Amino acid sequence: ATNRDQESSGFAWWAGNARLINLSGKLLGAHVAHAGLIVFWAGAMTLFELAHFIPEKPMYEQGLILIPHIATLGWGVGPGGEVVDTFPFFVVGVVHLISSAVLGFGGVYHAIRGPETLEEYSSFFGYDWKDKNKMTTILGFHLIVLGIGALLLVAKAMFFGGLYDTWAPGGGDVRVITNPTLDPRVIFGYLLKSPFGGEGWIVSVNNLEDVVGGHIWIGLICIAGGIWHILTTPFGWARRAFIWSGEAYLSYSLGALSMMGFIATCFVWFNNTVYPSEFYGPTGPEASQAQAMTFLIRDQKLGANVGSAQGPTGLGKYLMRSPTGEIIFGGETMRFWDFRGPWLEPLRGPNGLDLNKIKNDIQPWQERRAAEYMTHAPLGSLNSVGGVATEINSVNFVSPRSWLATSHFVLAFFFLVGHLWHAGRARAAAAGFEKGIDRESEPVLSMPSLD
Amino acid sequence: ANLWERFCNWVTSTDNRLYVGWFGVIMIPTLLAATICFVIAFIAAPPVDIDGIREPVSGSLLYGNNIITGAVVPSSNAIGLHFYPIWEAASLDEWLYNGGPYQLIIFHFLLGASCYMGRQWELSYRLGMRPWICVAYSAPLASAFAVFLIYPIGQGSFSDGMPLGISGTFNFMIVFQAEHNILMHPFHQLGVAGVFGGALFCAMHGSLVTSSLIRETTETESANYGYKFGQEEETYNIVAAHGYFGRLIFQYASFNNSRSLHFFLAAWPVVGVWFTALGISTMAFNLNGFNFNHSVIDAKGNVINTWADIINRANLGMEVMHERNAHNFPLDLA
Amino acid sequence: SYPIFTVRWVAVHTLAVPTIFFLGAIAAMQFIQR
Amino acid sequence: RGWFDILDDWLKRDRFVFVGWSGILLFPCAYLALGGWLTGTTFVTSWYTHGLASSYLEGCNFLTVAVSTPANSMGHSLLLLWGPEAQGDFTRWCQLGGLWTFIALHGAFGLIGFMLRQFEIARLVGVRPYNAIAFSAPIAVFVSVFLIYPLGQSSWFFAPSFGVAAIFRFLLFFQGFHNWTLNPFHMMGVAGVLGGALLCAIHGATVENTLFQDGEGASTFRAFNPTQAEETYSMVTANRFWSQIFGIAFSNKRWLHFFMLFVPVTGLWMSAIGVVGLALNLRSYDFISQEIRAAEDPEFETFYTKNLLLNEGIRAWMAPQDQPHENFVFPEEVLPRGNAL
Amino acid sequence: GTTGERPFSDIITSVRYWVIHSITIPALFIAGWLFVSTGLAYDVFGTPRPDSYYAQEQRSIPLVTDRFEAKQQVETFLEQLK
Amino acid sequence: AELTPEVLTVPLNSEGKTITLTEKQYLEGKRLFQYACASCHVGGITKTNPSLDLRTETLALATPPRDNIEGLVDYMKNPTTYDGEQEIAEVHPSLRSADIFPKMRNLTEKDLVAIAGHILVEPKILGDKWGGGKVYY
Ligand code: CLA
Ligand code: CLA
Ligand code: CLA
Ligand code: CLA
Ligand SMILES: CC1=C(/C=C/C(C)=C/C=C/C(C)=C/C=C/C=C(C)/C=C/C=C(C)/C=C/C2=C(C)CCCC2(C)C)C(C)(C)CCC1
Ligand SMILES: CC1=C(/C=C/C(C)=C/C=C/C(C)=C/C=C/C=C(C)/C=C/C=C(C)/C=C/C2=C(C)CCCC2(C)C)C(C)(C)CCC1
Ligand SMILES: CC1=C(/C=C/C(C)=C/C=C/C(C)=C/C=C/C=C(C)/C=C/C=C(C)/C=C/C2=C(C)CCCC2(C)C)C(C)(C)CCC1
Ligand code: OEY
Ligand SMILES: [Cl-]
Ligand SMILES: [Cl-]
Ligand SMILES: [Fe+2]
Repeated sequence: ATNRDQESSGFAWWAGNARLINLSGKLLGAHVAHAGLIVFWAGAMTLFELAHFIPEKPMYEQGLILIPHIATLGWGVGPGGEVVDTFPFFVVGVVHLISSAVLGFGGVYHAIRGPETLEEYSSFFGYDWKDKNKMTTILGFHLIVLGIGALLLVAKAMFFGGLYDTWAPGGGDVRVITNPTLDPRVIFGYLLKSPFGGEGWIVSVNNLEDVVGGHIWIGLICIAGGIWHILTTPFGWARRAFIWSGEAYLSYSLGALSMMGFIATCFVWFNNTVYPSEFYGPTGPEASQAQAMTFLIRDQKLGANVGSAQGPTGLGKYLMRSPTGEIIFGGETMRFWDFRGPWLEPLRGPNGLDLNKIKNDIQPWQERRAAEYMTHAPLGSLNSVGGVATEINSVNFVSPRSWLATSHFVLAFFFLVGHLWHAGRARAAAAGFEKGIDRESEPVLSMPSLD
Repeated sequence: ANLWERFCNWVTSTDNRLYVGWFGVIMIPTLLAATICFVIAFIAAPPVDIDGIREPVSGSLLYGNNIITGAVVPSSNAIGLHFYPIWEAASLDEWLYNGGPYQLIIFHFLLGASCYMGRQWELSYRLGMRPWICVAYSAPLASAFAVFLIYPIGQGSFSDGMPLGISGTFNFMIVFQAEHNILMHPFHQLGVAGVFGGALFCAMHGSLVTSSLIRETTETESANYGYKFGQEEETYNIVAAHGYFGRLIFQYASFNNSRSLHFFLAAWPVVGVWFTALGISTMAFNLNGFNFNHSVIDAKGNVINTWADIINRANLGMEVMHERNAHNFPLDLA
Repeated sequence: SYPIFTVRWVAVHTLAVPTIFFLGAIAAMQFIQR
Repeated sequence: RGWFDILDDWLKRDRFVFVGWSGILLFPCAYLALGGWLTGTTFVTSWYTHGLASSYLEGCNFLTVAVSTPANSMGHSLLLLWGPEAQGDFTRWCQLGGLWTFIALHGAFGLIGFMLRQFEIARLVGVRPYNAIAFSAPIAVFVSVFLIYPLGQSSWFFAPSFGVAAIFRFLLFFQGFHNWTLNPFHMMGVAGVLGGALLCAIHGATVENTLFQDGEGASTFRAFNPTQAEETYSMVTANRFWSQIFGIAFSNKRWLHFFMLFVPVTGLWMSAIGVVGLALNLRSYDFISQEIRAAEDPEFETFYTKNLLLNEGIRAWMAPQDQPHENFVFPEEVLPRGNAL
Repeated sequence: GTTGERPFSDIITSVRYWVIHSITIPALFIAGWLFVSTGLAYDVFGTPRPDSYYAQEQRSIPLVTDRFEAKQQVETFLEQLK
Repeated sequence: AELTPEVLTVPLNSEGKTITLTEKQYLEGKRLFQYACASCHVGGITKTNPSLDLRTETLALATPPRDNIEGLVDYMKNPTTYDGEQEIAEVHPSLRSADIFPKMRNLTEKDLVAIAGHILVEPKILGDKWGGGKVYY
């Protein structure tokens, strides 16, 4: 009975994975087996999506979240996002799923059969949470792996066929990226943009050059930091600043994952570059802009002078000015004038929307895109009735941008809760009062009265 | 010792009548800025063009409101999610017109309340306490983020955030129902269970401990004098309260472990309010409540209305009237 | 040596036996086509 | 030792499910209210009373099933099975809304029985009956909302129907017609409920995080013995924490648990009173000074007036279907609508 | 303590229990299924079948408009259905 | 009420000849109309141009008349404006524009007829609701 019961480990069954905090072998098996489940789900889900995929329908009408990730990397797709060969999706699917068996085999082996603690079987693999040197080394290795992984995306984009570029001339297309952006004024200018409207911090990245460039920086930085922590041990200010325990390390990562979860939420909701609207559906801003475009086009066809049409409020019915003067679509969509999209930028001039391009240069593909995007706005119900909340049943649709943003907000919020939980516990644990107040030396009893 | 250590000891001193602390160093100025701006705006601010359509809504007492109708009005739809500090306006008058005080109040307040959460952790650590009171506060805090930040983000405008006012709140709730059928959303149904159940369990626990208070007073004095602050013994017989409540239902539907009982009291409303906050936060991204409009049809194909279709009729009346001058195009997409 | 028919026995069966009956009714309903 | 004392003995025997004299009232009424609801949501329509489907058998789900109120033309009839409307015909009874009064009245008496059960058990164990007293607030709510409110109106039609979505319709009816959010009696009830929930969470969290270390494990739950005399957490440290965080703190445990009774109980009582007002259409609908001003000054706008536009939209768009017996015919052109929508 | 009944853990694990209820539970389920599938539930409670909500060409609801002629009204609507 | 062959009998052409659909065809045209048309035409309105609906009285007054199966199948092959004056296959899905409107690719002549039957049968069941917009929801 090596832990495995409350009386010896000190934890109840509902907190039983805490019985592993000091069993490095059994703990390794939990992590590898869990990784197996992650790889498994990436495997099963792709195949499920592939089985259910109808290449005639848009990806965003079919409840697909993983195939749009593979399409974005360049595989399986042609001009305009049209699917040309589904075989790469199959490959991606099967190879993960096969991989999950070897991961699961290793996890179940280490969790059940192998040594419960690695420290006696090998000084390299075993560890103590309190070894500040061993810990930074493990961190340093995983850092290197991350930088390598980052550079793999650079490899795909520069040497192995490129990436899907929604901005690419002529409706979008896969494109090899040959001049990534290395100017650190651009790459790190993204980190210093404010997160508010019309700036959007790193969510505003709108071209594959900046994307590929930034992953070159991140990969090199991760590799340098991997080496750094492999060779160094933490300095005194860092030693005095942190809690050095297994659970405190968990709380740190929980915090980080929370932060990343919230950013991803906003990435999928606002960004139409690394989440192409061809695959993911229009953004909220994009759909709302597309509606004003749609009715500009309709009314102009009937002979309306869209630039001088005074609306009910006194503001223009179709066109007004943003607060800094740019010409923008009218109505409630005035909140979305920061939107940028390949179907709309051809009408942009130095002052915003150009009345002469509006009068003359609107192609049928833009009228098509804007009708398509407006009738696929990311609104819909939990049971996938597409539309506003007062719509009748008919359209079976929820935008994958809605699906991805809602789920990752929920996940990011619960991991912040997990951060606070485990951080506070880790501090209390380290100070010696996570199990309660010592009756024989209750601290408050030794303090002066407040009044 | 040196001046910096003297300051650090004062900041973290457990002898201050109010604990300051490092979270308190951020919390105090941001809460004071939010509070002073709110009180002045609620009393005196001139009308605010919330919807960006040159149709100012009067929110303040001096401009003809009372306690129930007055509000700090959300900032203009023309601003969207843009940052609008005082220094971006061309004049205080322009900043007042477009609802600038709303942004200043909510950012200072969200920041200050987040440190309030942290400050609860901090004092719990200086006192030798277990740390999770702050986890409980995260449920009201998350709910506040949902209505002041997350929901404006999803809809693209702080003008769709909740007003700082009594009737403004109701306005926010009614418009939210029309556009998301929040009543039909299970996270809100979880929040109702959370707070109904919280109130019930609050009444239950209060009534049960009071019912089993040990006789310690005469009938002329308040029984509250039967408890002395800091006494070691308990003032009620939990076994007697179990013996009553076990028989009221059955023996095992009743708690006899005080620690399990109180963790249940913490967990129930915290979880429910987490869910309803998650409900607002995900309806920010237009994943709405169940839509059963015309879900029942007969052998010919006639719509057989349910109560869901009646709810939709009321939702439609809110939809077509809200922000009556603000829409030019037939779909209200955000 | 326990009784088998008690007040408790009536309690659980006053609920249980209609519950299972109702379930089969609702189960059968999922196959009603208009 | 007469026959009465012997029946008293058996009713008060210690058994898994205590009966008592109050059981004679409680168990039949609570079972029939329950069963009536389950029966009605499973098998019974609202087609002739409301023009609605309302059971599983018709294809409704758990959110839209209901035992709906009787038709408006029934007035406040008791709708007895042997009464003049159904004349003993059970099928007709279901079709006319008999299950609604069946559930409402048996439930009213089951609630009485449950409160009597709280007095009866309290008296036998020898504790003060504060849990019975707290239960007055649920009773006040049930009677004001399900009995008094329809008695003030034209018929039982306008009482709440027993269903999840049916209750939502009731909520929204109360906004559009009664402006119930504006009512100070509902506001006090809101404060009592949200305050009760606050008190619930803050007290549980405070006890869990000021416990003494009474055992050696990490699950702190095993370090409580219900027979122990000592307090299981520190009132002195809790008090200090809150005095310094919030400025005030409880110091008296008895007052603290009385306050937990008082707050939600008073809240519900206060909302009960406002519903009695609404039975008469004695609403807090308007603010006269603002209507006088708005009528005169077309640039005066507040959130008060914006909400009345919302109320007028609810009434016009929902009345024809919600009140079918009135035969409202509203041509498109009279429907209130803003621009575009 | 125990008020003298047999513990539930005891009963549901006992063989004699599952001998008795391997039959009663599925039989009660079958009977409820039969209740609906024979069309019997419609007739006990008076619930419209998918074909008997409206007459073939009427779009108006058969709403009762009188308190004492009520049952008379519901019968007249049921025969204009034929 | 039930779905009789009387209901499922719709004008085949403008010369008054009728055709009578089956239950399977009607359900087919509803599934296909959902899949291909409902995103703009839910309930017989037209979200991207509310002025034109799918009401039978509206299809009647189109040039050429569209209130019959052949006229509707023709519209789904070569759509025109309301007055016949202009082909709009470039911005309206059709067989003629199945390259830019890919959901039309897999459709066949029997599928178009099913959709047309649905559009023509549906107002005989829903009345005003079909093409009436949210007033009738
Ligand atoms: C998974 C990633 C990861 C993690 C967990 C760590 C963890 C650690 N690092 Mg390492 N590091 C990493 C990646 C990482 N590093 C990489 C990729 C590099 C290459 C650049 C380095 C380079 C590096 C150096 C050079 C040093 C560390 C040090 C440390 C230790 C203390 C760090 C600290 O105080 O926190 C951060 C806490 C602070 C108070 C720092 C200031 C934080 C400010 C407020 C943030 C804002 C500025 C920010 C840096 C950039 C702006 C971005 C903004 C717009 C969001 C800690 C063990 C220190 C150490 O002890 O080395 C042995 C040290 O001196 N790291
Ligand atoms: C991702 C999920 C996950 C993972 C990976 C683990 C992993 C682990 N748990 Mg935790 N646990 C989890 C979820 C998880 N748990 C949850 C949700 C609960 C709440 C109920 C618990 C509660 C819990 C307690 C209370 C305890 C553990 C313990 C353990 C460890 C020893 C397990 C053992 O000896 O079981 C022995 C069980 C068996 C031998 C039965 C066979 C089960 C095998 C392992 C699964 C194989 C199935 C799979 C299909 C394999 C086929 C694939 C193959 C072809 C490769 C192990 C590392 C124990 C521990 O820490 O020990 C110190 C312990 O006491 N866990
Ligand atoms: C990060 C995960 C991880 C870690 C740290 C360990 C660590 C350990 N395992 Mg375990 N194991 C794992 C995953 C892991 N394993 C998986 C996935 C499987 C299933 C195949 C196993 C199956 C397994 C068995 C059956 C045994 C071990 C044993 C051991 C010990 C010695 C391993 C050894 O021979 O190293 C020596 C180093 C080498 C042989 C160098 C080669 C390592 C591989 C081939 C390099 C592959 C790198 C790859 C390209 C990286 C990308 C992977 C993926 C993302 C595509 C050590 C404690 C043994 C043990 O503890 O004895 C009791 C033992 O018997 N493991
Ligand atoms: C706790 C028991 C209980 C209670 C309080 C009720 C109460 C009620 N039921 Mg329910 N009912 C019960 C059990 C109960 N029922 C059971 C077990 C069944 C299953 C058969 C039903 C089935 C049922 C149906 C089917 C219906 C009701 C209905 C009613 C209502 C009207 C009853 C009525 O008019 O009474 C009339 C009868 C009396 C008032 C009894 C009078 C008592 C005596 C005879 C008076 C004379 C005494 C004498 C002079 C002095 C004796 C002194 C002594 C020392 C000897 C009322 C709310 C009706 C309803 O809800 O309609 C909406 C209805 O339709 N009940
Ligand atoms: C420890 C433990 C645990 C855990 C576990 C886990 C976590 C594991 C995992 C596991 C795993 C993770 C596994 C894996 C598996 C896999 C597999 C088994 C695979 C296979 C595959 C295949 C065979 C395929 C096939 C195919 C192909 C190839 C093609 C197409 C078709 C198909 C798909 C058919 C638990 C909690 C329970 C409890 C405690 C202890
Ligand atoms: C890829 C990419 C890119 C780039 C990016 C980058 C380059 C990044 C960077 C980033 C970074 C560079 C980050 C950083 C972060 C930071 C943080 C997150 C920090 C934190 C800190 C902390 C947490 C602290 C804490 C504390 C305090 C405050 C006091 C004392 C104690 C302690 C220490 C605890 C871009 C956008 C262009 C584009 C797309 C792609
Ligand atoms: C009315 C009436 C009556 C009575 C009746 C009764 C008494 C009935 C009963 C009935 C009943 C007594 C029924 C029951 C049923 C139940 C059910 C229907 C249940 C179900 C449930 C469920 C569905 C659940 C499930 C779940 C969920 C959902 C979630 C969580 C988990 C669980 C598993 C819990 C008489 C004869 C006097 C005559 C006159 C009229
Ligand atoms: O409800 Mn309806 O949707 Ca969310 O925006 Mn479009 O109208 Mn307006 O500014 Mn307030 O609010
Ligand atoms: Cl409004
Ligand atoms: Cl608009
Ligand atoms: Fe307590």
